[PDB]
Amino acid sequence: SGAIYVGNYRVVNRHLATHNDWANLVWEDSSRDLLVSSTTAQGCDTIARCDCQTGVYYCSSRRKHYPVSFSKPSLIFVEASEYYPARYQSHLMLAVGHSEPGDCGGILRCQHGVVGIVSTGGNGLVGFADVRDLLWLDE
Ligand SMILES: COc1ccccc1CC(=O)N1CCC[C@H](C(N)=O)CC1
Ligand SMILES: [Zn+2]
Repeated sequence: SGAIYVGNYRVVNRHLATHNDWANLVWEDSSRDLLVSSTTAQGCDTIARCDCQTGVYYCSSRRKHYPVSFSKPSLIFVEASEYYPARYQSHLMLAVGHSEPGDCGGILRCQHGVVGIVSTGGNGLVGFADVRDLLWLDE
């Protein structure tokens, strides 16, 4: 689990969004595993606007942060799960690192701010949904 709180927005994995997220929906994209909802309180986070390919993510299944080198956001095949049919997930970045299903929502950051959130993984890989292209989160 986990979320990004920026301005009056909450960014979560679409497959983990709550009834309240859907009732206050701003935008969602099943191909990216992202959902953004509106909030009343001002958020705690800043979004990176950069091309970094190194950063640090939080891994809840180890209670630790790990440094990672990750690929540029791209269209990557993701196998069927309880949450989605087999499909290409867009704006996804892969890295070598530990992840388990409950790790979704962990934040990846670089020196500029929040880069994205854990969305996929397995077999020593971890995949992050990028949010750096969502310029409207900043206003
Ligand atoms: C952290 O992810 C993993 C880690 C280890 C093993 C498996 C996973 C992947 C995983 O749990 N899912 C469920 C959530 C949907 C996701 C997606 N974004 O399409 C792909 C499949
Ligand atoms: Zn950066």
